[PDB]
Amino acid sequence: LLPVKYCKMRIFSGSTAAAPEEEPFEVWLEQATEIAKEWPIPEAEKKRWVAESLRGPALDLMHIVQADNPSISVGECLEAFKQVFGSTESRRTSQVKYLRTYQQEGEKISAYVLRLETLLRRAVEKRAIPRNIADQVRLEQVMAGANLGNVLWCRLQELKDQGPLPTFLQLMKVIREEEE
Amino acid sequence: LLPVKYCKMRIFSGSTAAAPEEEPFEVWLEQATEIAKEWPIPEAEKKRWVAESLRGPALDLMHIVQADNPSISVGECLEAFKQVFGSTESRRTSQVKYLRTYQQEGEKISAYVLRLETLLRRAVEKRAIPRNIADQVRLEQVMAGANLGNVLWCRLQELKDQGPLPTFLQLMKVIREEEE
Amino acid sequence: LLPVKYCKMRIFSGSTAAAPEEEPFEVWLEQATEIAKEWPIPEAEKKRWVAESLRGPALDLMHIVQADNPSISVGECLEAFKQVFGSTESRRTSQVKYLRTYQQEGEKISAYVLRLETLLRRAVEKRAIPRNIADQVRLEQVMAGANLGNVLWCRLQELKDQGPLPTFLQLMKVIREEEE
Amino acid sequence: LLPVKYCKMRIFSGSTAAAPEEEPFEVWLEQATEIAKEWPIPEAEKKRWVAESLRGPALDLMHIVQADNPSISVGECLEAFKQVFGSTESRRTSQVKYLRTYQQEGEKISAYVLRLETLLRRAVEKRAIPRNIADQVRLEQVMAGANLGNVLWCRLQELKDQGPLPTFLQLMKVIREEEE
Amino acid sequence: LLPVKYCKMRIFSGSTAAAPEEEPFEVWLEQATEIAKEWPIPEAEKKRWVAESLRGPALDLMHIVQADNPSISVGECLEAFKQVFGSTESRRTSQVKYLRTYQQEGEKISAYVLRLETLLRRAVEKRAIPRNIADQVRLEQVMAGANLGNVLWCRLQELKDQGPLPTFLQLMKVIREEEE
Repeated sequence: LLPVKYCKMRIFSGSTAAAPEEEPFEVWLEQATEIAKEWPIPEAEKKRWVAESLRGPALDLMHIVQADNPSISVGECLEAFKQVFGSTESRRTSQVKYLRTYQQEGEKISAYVLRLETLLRRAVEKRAIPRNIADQVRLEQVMAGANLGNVLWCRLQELKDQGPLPTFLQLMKVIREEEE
Repeated sequence: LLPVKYCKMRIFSGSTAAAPEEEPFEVWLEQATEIAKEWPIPEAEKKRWVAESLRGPALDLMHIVQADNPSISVGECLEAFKQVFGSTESRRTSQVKYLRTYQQEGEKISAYVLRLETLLRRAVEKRAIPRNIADQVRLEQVMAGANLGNVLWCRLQELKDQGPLPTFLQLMKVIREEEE
Repeated sequence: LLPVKYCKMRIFSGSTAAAPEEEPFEVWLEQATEIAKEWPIPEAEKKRWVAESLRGPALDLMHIVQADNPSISVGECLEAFKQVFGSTESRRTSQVKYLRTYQQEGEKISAYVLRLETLLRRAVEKRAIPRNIADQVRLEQVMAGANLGNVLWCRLQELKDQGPLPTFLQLMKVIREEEE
Repeated sequence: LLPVKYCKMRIFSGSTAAAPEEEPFEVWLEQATEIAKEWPIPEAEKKRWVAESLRGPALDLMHIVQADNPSISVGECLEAFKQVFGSTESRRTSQVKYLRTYQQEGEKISAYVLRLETLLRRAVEKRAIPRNIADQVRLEQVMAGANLGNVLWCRLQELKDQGPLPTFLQLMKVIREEEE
Repeated sequence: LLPVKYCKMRIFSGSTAAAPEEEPFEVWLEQATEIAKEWPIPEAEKKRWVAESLRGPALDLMHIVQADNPSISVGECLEAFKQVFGSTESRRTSQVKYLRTYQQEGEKISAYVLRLETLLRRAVEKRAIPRNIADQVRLEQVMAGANLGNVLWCRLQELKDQGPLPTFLQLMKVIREEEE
């Protein structure tokens, strides 16, 4: 036979002693929600294919939750996982971490705005930023936090004046022209 | 022709000092009973699929058991594995191990109460605790074994006197709201 | 699409710096003898599937042994592997290692008689014990080897005196009852 | 039970603290562009298999880009990846890196000219070296940067004086005839 | 719905600092020549399955070789790999490297004679040693290069005087019996 390419199931544990093959919880929750919502197979199998992706403390929770209610849906199992493992960030601490992110790692301007944007996305899920200015606070924090050249600095400020508040892909296209 | 998303076998070994990817026995027995009862495959291949999850002392038991009776069923193999490796606990010993279990130096309180809830389920399956007092022995064992940061100590002492005591998911909802 | 469990080939090497993913030779020899004896495929292709389980020094032995004789059987290759890598136990080191093996460090008595039984199979295949008394030397070595009290000793001695010499499974059943 | 030969998905992550399994981005982009262009599967499942090769910061860029515009093509995702992680060399910096690259302590002459040729290809793709003299700057940089042992310096000076100019494989044939 | 066995593709890299999974080149070339000769698919598929076995410097050679001539066959690619990485040794150098090879400072005598026998096969393929004296040079080179002592020295010199000299497997049996 011709060779097989394959992807591992992403495994989650909740353990503080996390292995290199174990993901952070949000990555696993995307896989688990795909199994719950998008796979064609019955919920009596979807319970099992979620459990196969768990080991250690997080697998114990799958047992605890089914012991409390054998009739539970997979979606409601994931609500229990969200309840337990969903992050402890406050509005204050998400805002501080978003504002005190500052190109320290020698990043390109494009790489810095990628890292920053992960925290901005988080802050917008917490509603810690108004969605109607999420683009403005991106420009603000990039212009505060990045070692800009003037030719890009004035181009961002022109877009800020004109009203085309960049989406992340628009801000990237604008950064592409000056960074290349 | 395309990548197949495929899943890790749950390895077991029976050694005290097990490797980081090797499961506790109860989790392995759940996999092995699925191979025994549920898979469509012929029984000569069921033995193969059981044995290819074993390593070290547990694989040696499979060899011993097969050598004394080549005609043995996979069900009677798993009865031998239960009879060797299965948990030995009783009413008094399970209550003691539960009540003796305190918060370890590296544990966050939310992780400790999750670990502790597994021990409570163990004790309830041994009929060592009546389910109708499980909430009491949660709050009390948490308060006896963990440090509670003074502010959560007051909140759990309030809840202990409140009347309607927390279920585990609600207790975690509270404990996460103090982990922030 | 739907995931299923993959089973990794058990690679062997004979290297002194053995990797965690490399089995001890006896485990590999079971896999290789299965490929030799049980697989339906032609012997030229059996040589290939045996070779794909080897790397480093043990793969070089496959090349050396084929270079001496291209017509060689897989069985004769495995005789060369047994010669080179199989353990050098004598009828006096097997007996001493067996008889010197006590229960240790607070092992479960069941886990001890399992550990002990692996050495008794080693000694019986060396014919370093008469097969017709293997159960006798097992009972005696357990009674000498396991630190004990209570009726367990009395029950084993009763079975020894009565004449119903236990199989390993019957011995294990009795040991669990007094271990719990 | 017959084994299939398998090939692992080359994972990428974009962290500067990269793990030993993770490729440089240029190799990952060759896999990702195969998925985008060649595989017969619909774009939703193409996006899934591209994303399933990612871990950490690179996966965060995929999530950001899909959230910022769900209508985006796979090719447009890869354009975002090219911008963020693709190396921004210049005619100045590439010429410097090429000419600066001398033979390390451990490199044999063939291993050195192989490493060196990768940097020459890099520089030629930026038009930093005219293709019609690429071979000239190869032989010259070999002589400038190699610690050619005694008679190798004499032989390479005769080869710089050859007349017609070697392609890389012809230069390798010559170097390998000397190498002992 | 079927669980499956997996064999790892033998990755090669050509770095002198080779990682623990990575083969010596001659073993990789045996895999790549299987892909070139024996697999039924077109040359475009063959090129891909060869490239997906390569990592680091050796993958860069595959890019260089294809970029010079996209019309190249996989057979001609493997000739370029043989030329760059495949060993070139003369009769003088193969004789010297066999004779200069002593027991390594932490090595066992049994591992040494197996390591040494690989170098004898190498030297016989260069026609650097006549096959009809290979046994003589095995005993002499073991005795010259190993930290021998005790009745092993006596038994080996006895075997040198015996008339018909050991085969490799018989010499290993003797050295293993003294290893105990």
